Amino acid sequence: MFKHTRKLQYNAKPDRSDPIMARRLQESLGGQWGETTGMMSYLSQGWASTGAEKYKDLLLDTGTEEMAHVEMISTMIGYLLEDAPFGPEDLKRDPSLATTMAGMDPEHSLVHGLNASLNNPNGAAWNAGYVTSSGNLVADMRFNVVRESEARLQVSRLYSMTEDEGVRDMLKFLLARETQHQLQFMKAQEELEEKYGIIVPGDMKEIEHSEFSHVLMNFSDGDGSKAFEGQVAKDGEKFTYQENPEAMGGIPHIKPGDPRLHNHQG
Amino acid sequence: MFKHTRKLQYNAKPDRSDPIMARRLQESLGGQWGETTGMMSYLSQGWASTGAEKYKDLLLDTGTEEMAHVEMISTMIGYLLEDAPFGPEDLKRDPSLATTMAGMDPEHSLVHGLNASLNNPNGAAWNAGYVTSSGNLVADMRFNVVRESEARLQVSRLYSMTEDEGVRDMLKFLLARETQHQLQFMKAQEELEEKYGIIVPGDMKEIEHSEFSHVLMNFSDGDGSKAFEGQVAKDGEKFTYQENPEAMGGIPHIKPGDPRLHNHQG
Amino acid sequence: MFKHTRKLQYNAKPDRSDPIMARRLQESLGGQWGETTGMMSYLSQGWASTGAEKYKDLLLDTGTEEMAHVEMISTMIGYLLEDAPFGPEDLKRDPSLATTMAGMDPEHSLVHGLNASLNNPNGAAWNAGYVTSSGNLVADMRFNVVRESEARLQVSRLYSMTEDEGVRDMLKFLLARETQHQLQFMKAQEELEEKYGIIVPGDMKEIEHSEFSHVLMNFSDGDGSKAFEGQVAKDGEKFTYQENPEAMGGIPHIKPGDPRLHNHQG
Amino acid sequence: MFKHTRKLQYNAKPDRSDPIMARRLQESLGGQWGETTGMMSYLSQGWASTGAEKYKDLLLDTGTEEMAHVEMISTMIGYLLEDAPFGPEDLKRDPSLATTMAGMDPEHSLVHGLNASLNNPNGAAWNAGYVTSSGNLVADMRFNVVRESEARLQVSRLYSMTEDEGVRDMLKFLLARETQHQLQFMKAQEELEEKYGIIVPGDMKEIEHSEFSHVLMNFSDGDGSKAFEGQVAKDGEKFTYQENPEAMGGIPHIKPGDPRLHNHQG
Amino acid sequence: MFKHTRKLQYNAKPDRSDPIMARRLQESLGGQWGETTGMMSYLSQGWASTGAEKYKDLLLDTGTEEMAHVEMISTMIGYLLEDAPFGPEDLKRDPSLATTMAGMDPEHSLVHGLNASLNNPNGAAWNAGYVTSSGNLVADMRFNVVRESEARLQVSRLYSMTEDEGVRDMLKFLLARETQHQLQFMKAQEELEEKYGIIVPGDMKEIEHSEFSHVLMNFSDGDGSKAFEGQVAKDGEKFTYQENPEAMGGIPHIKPGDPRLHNHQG
Amino acid sequence: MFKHTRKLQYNAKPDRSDPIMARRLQESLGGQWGETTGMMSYLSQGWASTGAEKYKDLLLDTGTEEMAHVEMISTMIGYLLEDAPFGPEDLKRDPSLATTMAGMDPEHSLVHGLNASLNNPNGAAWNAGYVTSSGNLVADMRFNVVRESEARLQVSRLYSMTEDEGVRDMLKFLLARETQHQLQFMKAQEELEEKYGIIVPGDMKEIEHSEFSHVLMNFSDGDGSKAFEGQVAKDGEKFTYQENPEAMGGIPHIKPGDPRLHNHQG
Ligand SMILES: [Ca+2]
Ligand SMILES: [Ca+2]
Ligand SMILES: [Ca+2]
Ligand SMILES: [Ca+2]
Ligand SMILES: [Ca+2]
Ligand SMILES: [Ca+2]
Ligand SMILES: [Mn+3]
Ligand SMILES: [Mn+3]
Ligand SMILES: [Mn+3]
Ligand SMILES: [Mn+3]
Ligand SMILES: [Mn+3]
Ligand SMILES: [Mn+3]
Ligand SMILES: [Mn+3]
Ligand SMILES: [Mn+3]
Ligand SMILES: [Mn+3]
Ligand SMILES: [Mn+3]
Ligand SMILES: [Mn+3]
Ligand SMILES: [Mn+3]
Ligand SMILES: [O-]
Ligand SMILES: [O-]
Ligand SMILES: [O-]
Ligand SMILES: [O-]
Ligand SMILES: [O-]
Ligand SMILES: [O-]
Ligand SMILES: [O-]
Ligand SMILES: [O-]
Ligand SMILES: [O-]
Ligand SMILES: [O-]
Ligand SMILES: [O-]
Ligand SMILES: [O-]
Ligand SMILES: [O-]
Ligand SMILES: [O-]
Ligand SMILES: [O-]
Ligand SMILES: [O-]
Ligand SMILES: [O-]
Ligand SMILES: [O-]
Repeated sequence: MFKHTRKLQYNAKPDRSDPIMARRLQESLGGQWGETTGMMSYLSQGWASTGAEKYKDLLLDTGTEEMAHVEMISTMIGYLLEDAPFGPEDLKRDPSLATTMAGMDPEHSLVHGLNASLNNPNGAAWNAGYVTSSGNLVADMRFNVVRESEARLQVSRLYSMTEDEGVRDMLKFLLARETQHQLQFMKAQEELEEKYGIIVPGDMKEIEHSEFSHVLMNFSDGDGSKAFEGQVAKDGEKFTYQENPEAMGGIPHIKPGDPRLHNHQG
Repeated sequence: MFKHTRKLQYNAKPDRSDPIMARRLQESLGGQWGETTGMMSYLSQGWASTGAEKYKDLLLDTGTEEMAHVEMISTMIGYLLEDAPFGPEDLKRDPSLATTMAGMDPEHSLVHGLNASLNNPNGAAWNAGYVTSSGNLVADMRFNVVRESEARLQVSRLYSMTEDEGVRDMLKFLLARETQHQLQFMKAQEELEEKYGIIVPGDMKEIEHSEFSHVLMNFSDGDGSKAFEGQVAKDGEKFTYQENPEAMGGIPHIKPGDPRLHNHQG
Repeated sequence: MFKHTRKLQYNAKPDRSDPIMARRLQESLGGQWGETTGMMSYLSQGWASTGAEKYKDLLLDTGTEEMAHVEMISTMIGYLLEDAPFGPEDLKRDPSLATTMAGMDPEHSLVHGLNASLNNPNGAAWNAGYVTSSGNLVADMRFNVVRESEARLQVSRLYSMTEDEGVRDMLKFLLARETQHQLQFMKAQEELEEKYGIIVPGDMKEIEHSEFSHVLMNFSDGDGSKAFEGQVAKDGEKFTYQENPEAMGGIPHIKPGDPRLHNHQG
Repeated sequence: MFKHTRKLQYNAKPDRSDPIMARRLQESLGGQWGETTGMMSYLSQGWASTGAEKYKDLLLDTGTEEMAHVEMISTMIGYLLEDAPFGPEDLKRDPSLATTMAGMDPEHSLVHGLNASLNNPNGAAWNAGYVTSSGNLVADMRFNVVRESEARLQVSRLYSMTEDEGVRDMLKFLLARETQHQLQFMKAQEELEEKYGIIVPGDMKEIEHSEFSHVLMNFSDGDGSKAFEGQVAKDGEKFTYQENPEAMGGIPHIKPGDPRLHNHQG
Repeated sequence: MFKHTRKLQYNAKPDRSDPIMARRLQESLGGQWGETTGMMSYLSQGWASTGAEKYKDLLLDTGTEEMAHVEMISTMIGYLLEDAPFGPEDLKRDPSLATTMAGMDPEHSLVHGLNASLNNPNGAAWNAGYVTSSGNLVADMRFNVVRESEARLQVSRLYSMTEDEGVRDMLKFLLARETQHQLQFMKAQEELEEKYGIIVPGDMKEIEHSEFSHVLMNFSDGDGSKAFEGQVAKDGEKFTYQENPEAMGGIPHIKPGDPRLHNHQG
Repeated sequence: MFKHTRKLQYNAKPDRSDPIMARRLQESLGGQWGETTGMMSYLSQGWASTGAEKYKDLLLDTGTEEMAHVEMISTMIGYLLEDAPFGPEDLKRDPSLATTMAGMDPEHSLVHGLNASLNNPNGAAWNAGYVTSSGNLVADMRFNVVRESEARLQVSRLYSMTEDEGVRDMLKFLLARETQHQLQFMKAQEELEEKYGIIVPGDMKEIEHSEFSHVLMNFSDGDGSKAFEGQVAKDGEKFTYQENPEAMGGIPHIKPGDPRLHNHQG
């Protein structure tokens, strides 16, 4: 179960309003790699785990922390939309506001009354297709590292899209929390690989066709990938290289369907 | 530009038909972590790169290979649907087929004439929300490792959902190529991390609030995560632990909106 | 069965063109709470009803009227897009059109030839996930009241986003029809609540855990909700208040999955 | 900010496993009117409010409670999927499992390792298009009443779809919480309506075309809606009835587009 | 404006209930090429037309007709769901219904009270991404012919998925209307091609690079398309054939982006 | 299987950057009727065909060509985004860039590092709901003609949305390839109609209710469509016309559902 305090985890107040920045920050709230994706993925994985408490608790700690980041971004967006222009009266007040209006999300005013949405900057709704929880923590720890990496890259870009010290203060905190999240998930990942294997899942080595398991196949005519030839892979074996990959499966000959289907194909 | 040969990369013909397995394999064709997601992500990333040829070509080689995997899975699905039941005639010939029909995707017969769709097993259309190409290859190589990890996990599970030796032969080839892909991407990732830093992006360490960058925060009441306290993180610094994270940002108080919005909130 | 007349229900011509207003009005056509949502929801509910003709006919009457509103908004959008700027040649005649072009939906010209789409202002397609028809009219009449309330609020907001008297004339008519629809739906709601009960569905009181049915649980640390304590609910019973809600379900321990799943969780 | 305890709010363990019921319960977790829609709507509205603490705190109390319900449902799905059949070895052990297997979501095993997804029973991803937060609490409290009414209707149906006492125990608690949530939201609604008006928004009465505000228009030829004629609406004015609604807006003719659009329409 | 009559355009009552057929028929209501797609596309195009009344009226006639088909299919689904099984009590009456239950859409009972949804058989919501209205009727008439062709193909398939004479009677009516719709749209299509040209749009012949306009390029290694060489196209010119298409565009080299983006690509 | 060459099929380099045109070109990449739709539709149909090699090979040839067009568009967008403004430093250097920035897709910079997305200009993700492969090539060849028609119309419009000769050079090539694709698909369609019939599917004529197959029904009150009366349809029979379509199916009366559903409808 959860409990809430009205106090934010860290400052989320800008020095000045900026409805364009509000739109950009929707990425961190409702976007593919944003805080809702983290919260929902880590909590889902945390609830699904039946294994080591060390990782299960780490996931519940972090998914709960991400709810605090969702709260911060939502709040920051609301502050950034204060006094945003949305009608002729604003333009009569100041005609330069037409370009600001042109760059805003029309729904921030019309649908949400100058409050945050749960969409990305282009109005695309956040959706559970962005969430991963597979039951396998070697795979999902790798996902959690990527989640924090794409997120931290976006936060770093956002840092250069504003000169507001209040906004940057919040971003500086999130950058740091994302550094910690990348590190802790890499540690868990490393511990899990040591236990189960560097290849996911680590118990299928005997089953796969080993003959194709370490060959770089050159399907494009560039020469760059040839530099991997002869390098030792993480599992201790070297890569070989095939300049001209061959088709080994033959030409398919699927049986025509039942006439009740009317599959008229010539 | 691309060129095509009708010959498959590797065998994709089952020993017998199985429309239930056909529906499961739709995961690998139109699902979140399936081969289409691979093909579109790697090609997009490769086209976007202005960097070292070694990684750009690796992406284009692999994206092109995943197109061959898409073709194989589509082909396998078509074979698996040969003679599938879809109407009263079929139940007339064999009433047991009713439980088979109940587990099939009704659109396989009705919309596609017993051929593959580009949806997952539940009819959800594949979509670009599953693709990642961010411009930063340290982050995107981590994504690519995850893409092949989740995929190989699913293929490993598919292997246990059939006893068809023809189906398994194809799966054993995919497992091996996914091993190679996981390895090559891990290699690329390690080289980029060496060049740019283990935290993504690597050039923001002076900007983040350092004080919070290595603190594990205990938001859930289990003690499992305390085990990380004092461990050395991949960047050479130790993790500290905070048993009681504090709310540091205060209580928000945003300004009420203009009356033209009619934000009646008591 | 339906029949159509080319004449519109009410005026839908603006005094002047305005492609920015055309984009906003997309919300009333293809948005979450727009006219298509009302049309599809009320017709579905009316077709589903096997009950009192009073409500079934009210639903078909209103659903049919909303089709007229869809027609009117589609028409208004077309008039508002007359002579809209979309390329260099327009800028040459009037270079002040650059900001207008920047705030337009690029698809209005490119995809639709300066005609309405069935998307919202951000290009998000209208979809059936916005529709509700549950088989229970006590619940669905509450939904219908909400549909008209959110719609009338957006129309009220649109009223302040233009000074065009022709646009406003149409909005004034819509406001009035939405007043009527809110009222007719509240009347039907009221009657049904009187027949079946105020809690939906009204025949489960003996089944629920009554001990928890009138307790306000304080999950967030603000004190505002305490004001409800001791007030009389709509069912005649008073609210009680719990300042410190308790976790009564214990800690879950679900069984680890079959090894064939490769759920490696440490 | 939020904190979490591993203890569930209320019991969420079934007496026996049942993967078909697990699939139905996905409706309460990832469905249109499910607990996720509840959690996200109330928290969004709560963070958005700048109004009375009485309602802001209520929204945050309830949004936070709904996160516990999400946690319970996810856990219950987990228990219900224990030992679920997913491959040929299971059918060899017990042939009768084939129909169970046919009615399951194939992704529960293949993608999630026999854990919950954030999809509905048909694999459709939960998405933010289900959420409402408009800035107007008279409208949004009406939405909140509907959200709890549709949810409680669904939980009531689920009660008749199982005979498991452990499952029913959880449903009996949810029923009771949905009773309190419907009531408290109705209470808040009534207070807001007294302050602002029964029509949303309450301040447009002098703007709308009053002549059409209380007329029931008969667009379908059934006779049932005439029963409203002469009844007093909630605002104290009687409904009038129009048996033959008139088209007052004429026939629109919009101007053909510029030749550069190639709008060839004969 | 529209008017409704409770009478259906044609019979839509099955001889017996069949909830599996109900689910299949969801394709005709909420699917990609179903009647809602026809209805919204033809009405959108008809409202957009500024051209000849012959086509504009045809579109409005047919779009209106399609609403009658939507109503018929919704009604049919309702009848087919009469007495459908959804709980243990049903299995107590007739254990053989377990398979029927496994094949049903779980939401028909749970969400809709055994009534139609606006989704396809797999629960995917109908959406406006299925609709086309471009402003060019040479293009859109071709789309309309396709719409009716895919629909009639699906109806033909449904015909073989039931032996219920009542259901087939309805299907026989739809096949005929779809024959008429295909013919009328092909006739309008032919007339518009005569006026504007067979290539869409017809006024760009002098602009395109004519050298590549009649060349069949052989990108896959089969010899089948060589049969087109020397055949005469519908514009009177013969197809030529290139066995080895050449890459004429060079190797792209885009400029590395600004460091503020952190595009670390090695 | 596929192979790739770094060389583009044709020139894809603009003379100058233009982030607004970049946004418009996303329609051709990730939009409903764009090159991705073509690629996936033709490959899917090609893989599904079990009929004549002439058509199967044609589909695979063209599907493979469309991948080159995807590559060209992705490349052209990357060049058009070179040096695009995204933050305050840009505006400090040149304040006139504000209107450009206002019209851009915010995700081009923030998510993709000034590279292409797989979304349309409005950020709506490309999805498989755009693709058709039905198993019947008479219907699907009609689809393919439409796909190239809508695409070519959009390309023709883009031509008028820029004065850049480099961009225009690319569009001139696409226009020609789309002329060829329209023609080749119309040729195949014609051959298939000649073999199977002009109505799709061609083998259901004795089943449909013939009485209704050639009747134009006047559902909207315009007189335009009467002009089709007596004209000869493509199947050699004349159209009749019905000025007042009659409702022949009566008034539906479906049975009230089981009480366990709580369908309270009055
Ligand atoms: Ca290569
Ligand atoms: Ca903890
Ligand atoms: Ca409180
Ligand atoms: Ca009526
Ligand atoms: Ca060929
Ligand atoms: Ca007419
Ligand atoms: Mn975070
Ligand atoms: Mn984080
Ligand atoms: Mn692969
Ligand atoms: Mn791979
Ligand atoms: Mn209306
Ligand atoms: Mn209304
Ligand atoms: Mn709840
Ligand atoms: Mn609740
Ligand atoms: Mn029809
Ligand atoms: Mn039709
Ligand atoms: Mn092309
Ligand atoms: Mn083409
Ligand atoms: O995060
Ligand atoms: O974060
Ligand atoms: O974070
Ligand atoms: O693969
Ligand atoms: O692969
Ligand atoms: O792969
Ligand atoms: O309205
Ligand atoms: O309305
Ligand atoms: O409305
Ligand atoms: O609940
Ligand atoms: O609840
Ligand atoms: O709830
Ligand atoms: O039809
Ligand atoms: O039709
Ligand atoms: O149709
Ligand atoms: O093209
Ligand atoms: O093309
Ligand atoms: O194309």
